[PDB]
Amino acid sequence: MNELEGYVTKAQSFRFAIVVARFNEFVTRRLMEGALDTFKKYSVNEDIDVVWVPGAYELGVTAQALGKSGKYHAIVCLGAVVKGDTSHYDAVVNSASSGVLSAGLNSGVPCVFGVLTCDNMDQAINRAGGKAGNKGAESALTAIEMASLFEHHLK
Amino acid sequence: MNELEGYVTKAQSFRFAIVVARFNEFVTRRLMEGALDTFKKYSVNEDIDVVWVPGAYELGVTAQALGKSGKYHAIVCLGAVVKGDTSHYDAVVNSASSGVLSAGLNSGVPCVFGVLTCDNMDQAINRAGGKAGNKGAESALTAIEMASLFEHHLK
Amino acid sequence: MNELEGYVTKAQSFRFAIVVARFNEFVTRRLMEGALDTFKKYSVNEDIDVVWVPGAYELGVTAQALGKSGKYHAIVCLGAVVKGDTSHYDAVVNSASSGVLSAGLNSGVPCVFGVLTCDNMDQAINRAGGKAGNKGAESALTAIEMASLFEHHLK
Amino acid sequence: MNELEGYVTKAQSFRFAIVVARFNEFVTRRLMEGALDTFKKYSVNEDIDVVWVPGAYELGVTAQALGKSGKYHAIVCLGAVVKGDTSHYDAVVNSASSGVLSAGLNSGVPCVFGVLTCDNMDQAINRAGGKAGNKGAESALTAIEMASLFEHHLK
Amino acid sequence: MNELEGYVTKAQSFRFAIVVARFNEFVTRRLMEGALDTFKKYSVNEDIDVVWVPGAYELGVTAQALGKSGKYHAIVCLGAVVKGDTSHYDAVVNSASSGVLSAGLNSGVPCVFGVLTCDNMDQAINRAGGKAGNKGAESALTAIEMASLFEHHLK
Amino acid sequence: MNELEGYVTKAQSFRFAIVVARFNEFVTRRLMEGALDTFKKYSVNEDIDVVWVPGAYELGVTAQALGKSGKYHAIVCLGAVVKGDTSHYDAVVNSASSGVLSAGLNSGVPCVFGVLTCDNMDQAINRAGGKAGNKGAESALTAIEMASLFEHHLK
Amino acid sequence: MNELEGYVTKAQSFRFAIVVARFNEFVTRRLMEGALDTFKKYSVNEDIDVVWVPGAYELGVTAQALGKSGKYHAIVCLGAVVKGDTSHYDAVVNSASSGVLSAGLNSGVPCVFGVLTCDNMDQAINRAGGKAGNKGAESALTAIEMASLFEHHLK
Ligand SMILES: O=Nc1c(NC[C@H](O)[C@H](O)[C@H](O)CO)[nH]c(=O)[nH]c1=O
Ligand SMILES: O=Nc1c(NC[C@H](O)[C@H](O)[C@H](O)CO)[nH]c(=O)[nH]c1=O
Ligand SMILES: O=Nc1c(NC[C@H](O)[C@H](O)[C@H](O)CO)[nH]c(=O)[nH]c1=O
Ligand SMILES: O=Nc1c(NC[C@H](O)[C@H](O)[C@H](O)CO)[nH]c(=O)[nH]c1=O
Ligand SMILES: O=Nc1c(NC[C@H](O)[C@H](O)[C@H](O)CO)[nH]c(=O)[nH]c1=O
Ligand SMILES: O=Nc1c(NC[C@H](O)[C@H](O)[C@H](O)CO)[nH]c(=O)[nH]c1=O
Ligand SMILES: O=Nc1c(NC[C@H](O)[C@H](O)[C@H](O)CO)[nH]c(=O)[nH]c1=O
Repeated sequence: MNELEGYVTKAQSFRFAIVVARFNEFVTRRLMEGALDTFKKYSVNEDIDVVWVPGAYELGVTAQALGKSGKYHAIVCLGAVVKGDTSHYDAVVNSASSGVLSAGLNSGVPCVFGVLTCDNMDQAINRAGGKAGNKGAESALTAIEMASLFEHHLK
Repeated sequence: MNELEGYVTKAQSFRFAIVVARFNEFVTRRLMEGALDTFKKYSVNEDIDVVWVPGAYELGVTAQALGKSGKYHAIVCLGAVVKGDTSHYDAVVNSASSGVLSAGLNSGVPCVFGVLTCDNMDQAINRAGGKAGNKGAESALTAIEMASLFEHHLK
Repeated sequence: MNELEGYVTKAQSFRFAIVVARFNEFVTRRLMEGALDTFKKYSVNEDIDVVWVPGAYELGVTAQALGKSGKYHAIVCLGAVVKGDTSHYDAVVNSASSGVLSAGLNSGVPCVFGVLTCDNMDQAINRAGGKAGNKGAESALTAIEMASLFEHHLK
Repeated sequence: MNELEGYVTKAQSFRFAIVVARFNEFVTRRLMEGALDTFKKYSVNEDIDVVWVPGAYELGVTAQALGKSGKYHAIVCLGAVVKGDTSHYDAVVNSASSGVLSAGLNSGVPCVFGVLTCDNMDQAINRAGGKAGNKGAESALTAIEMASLFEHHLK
Repeated sequence: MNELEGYVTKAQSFRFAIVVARFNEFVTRRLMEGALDTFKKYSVNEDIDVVWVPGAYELGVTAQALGKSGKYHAIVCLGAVVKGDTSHYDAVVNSASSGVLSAGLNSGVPCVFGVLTCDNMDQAINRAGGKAGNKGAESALTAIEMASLFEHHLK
Repeated sequence: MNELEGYVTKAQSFRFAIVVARFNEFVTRRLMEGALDTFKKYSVNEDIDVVWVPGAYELGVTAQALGKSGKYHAIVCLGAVVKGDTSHYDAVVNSASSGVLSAGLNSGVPCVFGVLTCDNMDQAINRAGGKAGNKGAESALTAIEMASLFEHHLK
Repeated sequence: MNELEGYVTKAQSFRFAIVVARFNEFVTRRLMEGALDTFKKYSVNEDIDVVWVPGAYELGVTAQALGKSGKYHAIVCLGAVVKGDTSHYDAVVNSASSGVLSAGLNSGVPCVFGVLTCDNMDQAINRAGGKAGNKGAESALTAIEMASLFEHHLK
């Protein structure tokens, strides 16, 4: 019993990267803006890199890279894939999810899965600062905590 | 806040490869033609390699190879698997998707998932230059952006 | 058989103007932001003029003017008229459409009809960077192509 | 990116004309009174000309004239055609709309389409200062903005 | 009673231009190919100019231009606008139609309205060389006849 | 644009291996016989190794091995898992699919997924030389093409 | 435009007080524990006073007092009133709400309304650290922000 929890207060010193898919920009832009804001709100400053990728599928390798560059402590990946029609949804969703996972694992760097996978657009709108909160921001906050966790727990 | 976005304008200098499955040729051919056209339309010239594989399943390794050959900056994989009957659809779809993912990750080279996974043929027709746009073309464009992103962001 | 197509690559040298209606701002703002972004994304730079008009009806004359000023090569008109209730929808929609048409014809300058005419707000949201893409951006891109077409084909 | 927007504050110096159809006077009178009031409310003073025409159909030429007289900077046309029975509604509605459009285009002078085209009387009542606001006033305001836009943007 | 009919046999000597919208390319390409083929099939040779415009809306001015260039005897405009969802369909369809009309009238040069306006994609597929024939080809043939008519009837 | 396609004609010189699961032998036997036949039909001769494994699950490692033995150019895996009752179907199906995938990737050797995943026995019967063709044969043909592709494209 | 926002980072220096109603302890306890934790989590330290009152009704005066004591910068009030049966729910709910409001206003000290007013117990459970987050924690965080806001904005 020794609660090794991350610290949300010791931000500023860290370096983060946001990776966002342009798809469903209407939401993602917001999502991102949210994450961004949260960072600053949490005193962090090293002017976080935001990498734009066209689609959620992309998140995987992109994070992969950024992670392996050892330049950041945590990368948060944002995207939104609304269940529009076909299983294509699934396809992407899986790849997206899987990718981010693999990235984090392989890089040994926390990669935050801040991608919406709701059915209809509306639900999404809510996760992007609606009555459902803002995944973007949450993700950022998480990025912080994780990073911090890593340099406090380390082992 | 330093928007590291790819460049669609600085094409020409790059080397790409398209990998297409012959299955559902009626659509794939189109799909490919689209990607191809887009490349040229975007001033790129190194006469892109188009690799034909019989089925979407194949995409995985094929890309895998091309990717590891270090010869291309981005490989776009095209295919179309229409929900014809059985879970076979799923089987393929997953493998297809997973493969392309793995390829991109392992190769560290962007592999574009330009494969249709609609239910009926008609929906597909639409993604192949119908009122739903043209995934082929979109994929190409994406290939570009990703490649470019990699040599601008790099780290 | 001599494919006289426009060029999306030779942007920068051209001068464009966006005309947007404030009505349904929630969408139009986005729409516009999209077109704008696309311009820059396509290396164009002469800091495009954005003209705000209260309603889509206005587009007509406004474009008319800008067009006749011979200052721009293509003007893109953005607006969104959602089928809220009465035939008023039609009224506007027609006038809007007709206006933009007339403008283009009379001015001999491509005036892009980038105005949404969906029924419900939601559909619109989708055309403004949702799973339906972004008409704004599309329109911009088109503006480019058309302008370019005109100085390559000319006759 | 140079937001060329009109100015609602620099009114007074301008000259406007309202053209109203006597038909459905119960509403139009109001409508007009609204536009009028708004003008004064917006410090404008050159005692705006209000031209009465029996029916909305008339708006066309009447505006046409006023516009070509070069005396006004913007003419706002008011009328209300409630879907009472037959396609006559359409007939008028179209002509009305079309007319105002043509006027504006031909005259190069902003002609505001401040004519209601609701189905039932009640809906109209609402657009004439009901819970739906007041088209008349809106129209006036718009007239202002358009005029102003023209002498600030001009080209 | 003096049947002034055009001649489909005296082609070759004439100069034509095809204008096609990229939208719904899947069909338009075909449509065009059809028109093209027909021309050659009808011994015509001056290697017809094919002008690509992104959307049917564009047809108007584009034709307008080509027509006024006095270089061609007849311009055939191809496009296809499938009733996908909203009245947007109408908007476009009208503008498209109207444009081509205006062009022909203003230019005094026959502009063939070879644009499909079916509801579903499938119907279109049929007009593009299906059991419904090929509008593209038909349009070409018509272009010929009209041109010829003009130089035989003239007055 | 340089179509790097495999060759079905240059077979004979290559070495292949078929791996078949005994489960649902009634179909698999056929399936295999089909693949086999096709090979010979395509002039190949090095008397292809056929490896029997009890169940489709097994395919994975088995192929894995054969692949890594570097002895063959392509291994085709055959099996059939009919949706008899429980998710067990899925379990197997996934493992089967995944296995073959992994094999191909890890070995860098094309491993053909020639395993049926239909619901009822009958559908299968059809894929095994019924009105649905013969997956076995198709798979063989594919094995060929892939192998060939690898030594023609290589890089 | 000068965004006067509170600071979540500059906590520690402040003094807060939590007031919780014992009713529905099963939830409130949690609720409180949450708020508490958050405080610490946000580096605050002056060992926050937690005042227990039997029912939500009490919150009013209790806060009233604490607020007027000028000892704390923000008091967060926690409670939960589940719509068990009668309008009694309302009665309490109103008084509770109203009280906290009045307190905040009269004291000029931010009093956070961290009281659940869901219908069934279950919904509550969710707000108390379930998939609905934790109102308690949120309230604390807010307390912080408000306090901070007051000493940064002040006027
Ligand atoms: O398609 N739907 C979506 C999408 N595109 C798929 C993918 O990300 C990619 O761009 C190309 O498929 C191949 O690389 N991307 C999203 O972020 N959300 C979606 O809902
Ligand atoms: O079967 N349907 C499809 C398909 N074939 C499956 C697979 O790609 C492969 O060729 C062999 O199964 C063994 O590897 N490939 C597609 O691209 N789309 C389909 O809709
Ligand atoms: O009224 N609805 C709409 C609207 N106003 C009508 C018109 O554009 C104009 O502003 C004045 O009518 C004078 O003509 N403008 C829109 O862009 N969308 C609508 O949905
Ligand atoms: O008829 N109904 C209407 C009407 N009259 C039609 C028209 O303007 C004209 O007076 C004569 O048709 C011939 O010029 N005018 C309206 O403003 N609203 C109506 O509801
Ligand atoms: O939107 N739907 C369609 C479309 N786009 C509209 C237009 O052609 C144009 O490109 C811009 O609107 C403004 O210039 N064009 C079509 O050929 N079919 C459609 O079904
Ligand atoms: O159970 N049904 C099936 C099956 N058995 C499962 C598996 O292949 C394996 O033999 C053992 O599970 C673990 O090695 N194998 C098939 O080829 N088809 C089936 O339809
Ligand atoms: O009674 N129900 C509730 C309650 N007690 C009522 C009230 O707070 C008070 O204690 C006395 O009524 C009068 O002072 N307090 C709650 O947090 N939830 C309830 O659902």
